[PDB]
Amino acid sequence: YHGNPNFYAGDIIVLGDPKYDLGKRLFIEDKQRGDTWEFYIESVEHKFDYKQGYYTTVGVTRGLKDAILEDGKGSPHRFAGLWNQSSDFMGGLMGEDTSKEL
Amino acid sequence: YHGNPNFYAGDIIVLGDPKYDLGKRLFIEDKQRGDTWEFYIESVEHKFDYKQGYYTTVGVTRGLKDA
Amino acid sequence: PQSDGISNLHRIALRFPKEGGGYDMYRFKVNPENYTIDSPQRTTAIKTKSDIVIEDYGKDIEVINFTGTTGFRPVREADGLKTGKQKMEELQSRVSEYAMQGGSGNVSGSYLQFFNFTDDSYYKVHLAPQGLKITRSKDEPLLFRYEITLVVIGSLTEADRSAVTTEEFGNVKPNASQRVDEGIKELDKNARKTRDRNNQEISRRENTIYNPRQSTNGLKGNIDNMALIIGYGDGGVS
Amino acid sequence: PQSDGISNLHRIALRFPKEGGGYDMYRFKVNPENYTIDSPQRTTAIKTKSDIVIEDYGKDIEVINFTGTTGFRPVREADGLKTGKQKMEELQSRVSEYAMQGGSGNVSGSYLQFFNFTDDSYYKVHLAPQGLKITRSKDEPLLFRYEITLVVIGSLTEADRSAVTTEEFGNVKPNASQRVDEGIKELDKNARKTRDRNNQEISRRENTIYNPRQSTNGLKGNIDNMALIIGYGDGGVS
Amino acid sequence: MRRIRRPKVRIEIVTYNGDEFGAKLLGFQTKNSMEDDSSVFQINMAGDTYWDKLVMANDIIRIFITPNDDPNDKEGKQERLIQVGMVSQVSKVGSYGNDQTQFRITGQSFVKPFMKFGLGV
Amino acid sequence: VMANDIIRIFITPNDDPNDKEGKQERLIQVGMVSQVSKVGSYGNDQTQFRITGQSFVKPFMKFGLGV
Amino acid sequence: SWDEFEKLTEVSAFTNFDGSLKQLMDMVTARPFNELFFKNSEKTPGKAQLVLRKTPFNPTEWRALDMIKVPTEDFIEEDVGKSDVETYSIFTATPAGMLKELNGDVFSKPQFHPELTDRYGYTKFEVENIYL
Amino acid sequence: KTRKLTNILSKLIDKTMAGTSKITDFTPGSASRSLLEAVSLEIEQFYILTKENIDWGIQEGIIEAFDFQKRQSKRAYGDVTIQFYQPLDMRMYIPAGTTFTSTRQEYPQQFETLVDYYAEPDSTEIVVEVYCKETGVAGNVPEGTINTIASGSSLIRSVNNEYSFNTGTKEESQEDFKRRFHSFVESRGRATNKSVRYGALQIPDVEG
Amino acid sequence: MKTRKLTNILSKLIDKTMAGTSKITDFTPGSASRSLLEAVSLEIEQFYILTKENIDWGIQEGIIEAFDFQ
Amino acid sequence: NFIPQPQGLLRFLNTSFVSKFYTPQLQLSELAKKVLTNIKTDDIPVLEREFNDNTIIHKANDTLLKVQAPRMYMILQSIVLEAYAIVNCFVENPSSLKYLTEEDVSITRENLNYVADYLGNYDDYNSVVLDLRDLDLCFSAIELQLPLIKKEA
Amino acid sequence: RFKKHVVQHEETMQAIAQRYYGDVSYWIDLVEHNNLKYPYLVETDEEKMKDPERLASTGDTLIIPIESDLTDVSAKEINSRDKDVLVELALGRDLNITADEKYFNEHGTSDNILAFSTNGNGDLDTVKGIDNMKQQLQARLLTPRGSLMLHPNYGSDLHNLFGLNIPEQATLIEMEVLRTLTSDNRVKSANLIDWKIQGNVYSGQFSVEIKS
Amino acid sequence: RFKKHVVQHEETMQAIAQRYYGDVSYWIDLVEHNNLKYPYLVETDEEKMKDPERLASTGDTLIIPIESDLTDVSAKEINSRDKDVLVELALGRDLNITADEKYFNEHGTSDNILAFSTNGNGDLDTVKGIDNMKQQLQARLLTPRGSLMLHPNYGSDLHNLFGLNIPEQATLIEMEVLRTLTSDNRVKSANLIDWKIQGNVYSGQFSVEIKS
Repeated sequence: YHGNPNFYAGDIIVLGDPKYDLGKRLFIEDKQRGDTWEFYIESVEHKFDYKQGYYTTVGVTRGLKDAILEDGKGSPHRFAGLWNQSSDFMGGLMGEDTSKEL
Repeated sequence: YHGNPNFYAGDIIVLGDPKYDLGKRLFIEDKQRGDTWEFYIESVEHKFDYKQGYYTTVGVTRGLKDA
Repeated sequence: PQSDGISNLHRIALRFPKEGGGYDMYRFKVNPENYTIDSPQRTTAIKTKSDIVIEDYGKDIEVINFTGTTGFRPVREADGLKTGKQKMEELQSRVSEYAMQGGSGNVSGSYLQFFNFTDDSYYKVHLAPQGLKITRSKDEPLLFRYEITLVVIGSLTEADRSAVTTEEFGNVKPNASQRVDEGIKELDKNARKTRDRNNQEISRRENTIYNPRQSTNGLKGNIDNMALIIGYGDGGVS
Repeated sequence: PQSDGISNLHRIALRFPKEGGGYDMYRFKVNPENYTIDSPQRTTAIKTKSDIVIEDYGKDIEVINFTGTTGFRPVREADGLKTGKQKMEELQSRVSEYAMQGGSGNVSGSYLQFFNFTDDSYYKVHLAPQGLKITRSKDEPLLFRYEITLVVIGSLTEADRSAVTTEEFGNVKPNASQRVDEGIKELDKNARKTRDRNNQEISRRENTIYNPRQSTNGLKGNIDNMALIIGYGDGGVS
Repeated sequence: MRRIRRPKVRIEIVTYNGDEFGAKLLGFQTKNSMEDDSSVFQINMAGDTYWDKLVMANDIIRIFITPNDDPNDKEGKQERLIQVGMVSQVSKVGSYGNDQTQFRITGQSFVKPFMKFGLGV
Repeated sequence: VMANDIIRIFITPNDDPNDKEGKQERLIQVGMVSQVSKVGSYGNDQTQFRITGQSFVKPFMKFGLGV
Repeated sequence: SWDEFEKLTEVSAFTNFDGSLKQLMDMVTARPFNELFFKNSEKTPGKAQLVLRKTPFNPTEWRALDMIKVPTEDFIEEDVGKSDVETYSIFTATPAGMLKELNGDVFSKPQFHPELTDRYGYTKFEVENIYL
Repeated sequence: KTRKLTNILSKLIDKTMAGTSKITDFTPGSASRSLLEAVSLEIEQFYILTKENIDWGIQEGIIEAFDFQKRQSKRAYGDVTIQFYQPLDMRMYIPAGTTFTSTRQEYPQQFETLVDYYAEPDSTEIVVEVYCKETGVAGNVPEGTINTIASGSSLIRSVNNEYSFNTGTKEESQEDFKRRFHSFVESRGRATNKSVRYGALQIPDVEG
Repeated sequence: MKTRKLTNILSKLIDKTMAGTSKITDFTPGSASRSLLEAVSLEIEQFYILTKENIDWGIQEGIIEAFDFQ
Repeated sequence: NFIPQPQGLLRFLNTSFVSKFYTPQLQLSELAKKVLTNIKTDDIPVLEREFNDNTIIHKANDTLLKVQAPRMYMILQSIVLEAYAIVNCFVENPSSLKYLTEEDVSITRENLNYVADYLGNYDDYNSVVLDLRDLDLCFSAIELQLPLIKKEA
Repeated sequence: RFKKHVVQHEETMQAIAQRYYGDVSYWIDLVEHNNLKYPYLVETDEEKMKDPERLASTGDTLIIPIESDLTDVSAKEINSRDKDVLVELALGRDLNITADEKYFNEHGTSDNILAFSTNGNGDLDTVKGIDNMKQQLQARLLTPRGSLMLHPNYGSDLHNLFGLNIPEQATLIEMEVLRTLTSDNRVKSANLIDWKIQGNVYSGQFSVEIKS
Repeated sequence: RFKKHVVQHEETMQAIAQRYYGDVSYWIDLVEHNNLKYPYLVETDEEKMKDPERLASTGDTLIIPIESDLTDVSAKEINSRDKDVLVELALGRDLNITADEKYFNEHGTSDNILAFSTNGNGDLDTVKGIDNMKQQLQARLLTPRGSLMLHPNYGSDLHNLFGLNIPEQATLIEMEVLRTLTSDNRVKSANLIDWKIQGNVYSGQFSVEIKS
């Protein structure tokens, strides 16, 4: 949950098909500029009616670019340098240490 | 706060200009019947778009006449 | 020039962009029967309770539309002998090629160039949503008819807006920022931590186009370059 | 005027703003084929159970629309010899100059003057949302047709809104408030604090065109300077 | 006489050039209200350029509006700033059935830093 | 129209001389007004006045038994 | 703000558990006695300003606010009127919740009007001030 | 310290209204209003003149009493002699702005005349002053460098400056002047360790 | 440059004005010409006073700047 | 309100061949003189860590110019003091920037070129010259920009 | 503002109030504006002889302030005593600079023409009333637009409009004159009444609807 | 940028400020921009002899900065340093390569054409002002679009347009020339003045709105 910023989320209206299901991983390739995208499905809303076509919403969250298709590798940039690098939380970072400068 | 009744409040869509700002006192003169009004600004919402004009909402509260 | 009696009539000709570079000079052998040009304006009117307000935002996108028919009898061409049907088929093929290739939002190359020699004027145009409508009714069985609608992007006299060469005086790519970044990258983690500490301390004590000559915007670049060649603290500042 | 009884009628003319000061005009050589003037009203009628309610909110925009053409043959001009095509091209250039750089850049003139010598009427106009429209039909090998729609800003006789002078009897600038503000700027912190305290004290126990001649509007303004300079308290009151 | 108005909007940005950003303006909204404890504005942008790769979050955008004509010497010629704030969201928008797309950016008037800065335990 | 006034509404269902059962002048609702405000969109060239109230719930609702 | 009427304070930083500075800002403001909002700096164009001033409902402070004119010529639409949504008869400004009448000094001293209470009886409006 | 246009005009109008009851109109274009505006503008000009004079006094006047003079940038100037082929027969016109150029390849300098001059019919040799088109030492030039005149008159034989131009003083900020004045002031101290140390440095051999 | 009271300046200006004509010698308080001359003389006196004050301030500023004794 | 200095820089700062193009004059600026007196008299705060292994750390002290050419070493100290002096005012306490003038930086660059050319003869100690050349163009920007800054401020 | 009125024969103050203000009850305050005793209107002339200042009769001029200024105490006090001076104060007072009315007409669009004059004794001449308005309008018409040193956009382009005396130029001159006259907010509007061009001299006249 | 101005007969500085800015009060900034003493304008030219740098007379050039840079102290200092030579900063200075125009015109589009030159002695020749802009435009026109090793799309495709002398080829050449000239931001726009096709070589001329 540290990488909530810089991720991509929203809703997508793809063509109505039954292949999409909740909890499935979504891969998108952009032909506009030869880009690749990755997404995680969290919600889907289907709409069927003879009046106008047949649509299917695909809600997505935690998206990222520069995806890779081989063996579901996904985007290598997902596991950024800050993914594992961290340290234990303690005081002395702001205000605490000003009075201890003996 | 005892004079909440008999005061005037609501929203006004004035012509889009930047002179209006939050917390500023608003003076209005009515040419329909030669009346005068006073208001206190509490909210403003601007809307600019080339499709249709350029408007600017002016929310008001605690209004009174004969200014 | 029109058929004013002094000079012979000059027919309208198009200039499409070729896929492999360059342009193809398509020329009509018969001028359009009907020619219409629209110049809509973005003016808007709103009625206030006591007065009328007139507001304008500028010139809107123009529209060019015309209709005509191709010739029946054969006519020689600069590199062959093409009849009217061949000319119409070539026009349809060129329009289809230009429309299909624009699947990437917009073609990076030049737009359609329109040359109106009947009256002196030039424009850069694009295919309108109406598109190339072709029909052939019972009347005039052997004559084709074409309807084309276009939208004007701008005058062909002026170049592209983004391709204009700015002044770019001095140096837009200063070396000071580059070498400062290189030095900061070369510094140790503890050095960067101490630099952050010094920056925070300086922030606490706040209270309580680039050119080396005749410019002050690049003052910080020179100072930021320093404090590393000279050890002004265990790390740079600002 | 017209052709009956009175001398030969004068053609319709348009006046445009010249960038480098002055003005430039444009007179039509051929009178318009069609001329329509719309003068609607902004009034709505709604009927109650047993009565009719009528409400009005002033005059509506007077829309002017007319259509005309340009003669093919030449005619004498103030400078040079311009035919119909050149006249139409100049009209297009002037309209583009007024429109293209209206919302962008800057145009010296704030409005266009529309003269109807034939109808003996004058108005100030601006380009309508429909805008200019130029077309050449099948039955016009050499002629050019122009269609323009306009919206009337107001009567040309009346002066500009920005060039209006009010009565302005007596002094317009309250110099007393100006010198009060100037004097207060030199006061110390304690003086301003005492002034605020005194104002609060007076405020909490209340309820229980500058011209001294023939008016009383500028009463408290003079008192503020006198109180400050003489001193009613450390800082003053009101 | 009826007043004539020629609006001319200018945008300045501080971390791409601000003038280029302001050229592609189409419209914007600015919701400021004392009743609620937050002020928020929205800006609509054209799809000419890919703003998703350029406009990093938390940038500051300034908006200036020209009320009326410049040479007319009206009192409106003041280039008064209408609103300034910190962007906090950028997203693609488009209904390809209508054959149109837009980019939307929204933010708040310096309420983001205090709101996000939580004094933890 | 000062606030808190009482307004009674009567509706005639059908024709009077026809001697229908609807000829009863039955009251539809009665209540106490609590708000009056100008309304109008001058772009459409139309204005209206709106008045609203509640059916005798205002006195009990406003009367708060304080401490 | 009301320096004269407000005594010395000891407002804590952690008054709100893991709360934002805005939440702690609200306690310092002590609304509605003081108004807080973000607006453009007219005196210094090109930058914003944070405003924290006493409420303008006072007579002299009401006069202090700059006046702005607008005629009916600029009005597109209007929706304004009276409303009895807010109606109170008794008003008071109690001290902080720590002090209590049973185990301390006087707790409150409200105010009312004899004619007002007839239409709306014993309608109270309580506000807690941290400064007192 | 200094007033403004409105601050003077409003007080003038107030005094005019107070003194007499015969005037009540102050619309634009009024003769009285025009006179008051002109008087206020001229008084503002005098105020700005006083402010500039006081600024100059602060910058230079207080220290200039000690015989120290500040260097002021000025155009290079000097006397230039012109020789004619034959004695003149009619009075010749030499309007101001007559450009002068140097034919020497190493000297792109140029000069011009500020004021008009005239040569009488009886005269045969005239001396006219010229001023460089650029400030600073760029206008300096050795003797006999111009050798030409841009007017192209057939009567003029040759032109040359008799003396080199050396009045094109550089621009020096007051920081150096203040520093040198302070150093001069400090050197006059007596019976001090630093002053005694400084006094020993006059001898060339006394270094350490 | 010396201080001069309003009355002396007004008298000098009136004496200068009277030269060449005799259709002006009426200077009651109700006369508007007297009011205009009074206003002009008042402005001149205020200009002299402010000039003297600014000269003193400039002398002080020069003393500050020369020896840097802020 | 001064950032503590490194121990190495504090120690460094507190105390025939000739080039044909540029020569020195051993002249000290007024601003540089004031900073030297302050460090000499006042006990400025200092750091305890030496993580930053750049500038004089193991380059100005490691080189044999200290013992071989002490006169050249004096030039390097003067440049460091002038370099430190200009960095001091802009970062904090800009009141001292008044004393600086154009000629102060002009002489410093001439000194830098003279010592830089001499160091070019030695093949081992080109690392010091690497930083000096970058610093050489830094002073020139200040030389061509300092007069505008004072008037602007 | 205030509308002039003349007392009609066998007329009462109540009818006068009712005709203009609609409601007769306003007459109680209207009498204070005129500063009249209880005999407000009297036909007998010798009756007014006792105190003409504080009485009115047939043929005298009354003052009818607008409804907004009717209730103002300051308006009552000013109109009680000024009487005929209200028009002069309403239209203002200014110095008279028409020293040579015969001369300034001969030099149109020429500088150094107007000058001060002297009337009475020892005091500069002054103008008031409709004469002041006409003088100001004439000065504005003669004054070119962009010549004044302050508050620019004052005057007209009459000097630049000289041309070939053709009808379009005449209409342009008419419109310029109308805009110049209508610039002042005191004047309601203007319109041409007659046009006459013969030879090389332009002639015409205009009518202006001055308030009150 | 700025606007050139010439002093009229006994012209007033305040009038100039009012004309070029509308508000008269901005004259205080203009004189500081021009770096002039209190005698801003003097009719007599002999008075300028005392302090020619700090005194302006009739016919003397003046600099009118834009409204935005009115109060910028840096702009004031730079304009004072570069009085009457402020155009050089915008257009700039560059090395001169048009050694001889009589020779390289005939060769046209080809290699081994231009070369540096020296003017005077010692100092390398540098072209400044309008000549620099003309040289840059000529070099841009002559160079091919895709010839240089960096920042492509610089030049023109004129060399590919040689061929038939039909009118459409001439219009294409005109459009290409206008496109090439408009590629530089320093040129506002361009338009044709006259065209001529006689023999077998195209001829024409163009005009460009050079800033300042």
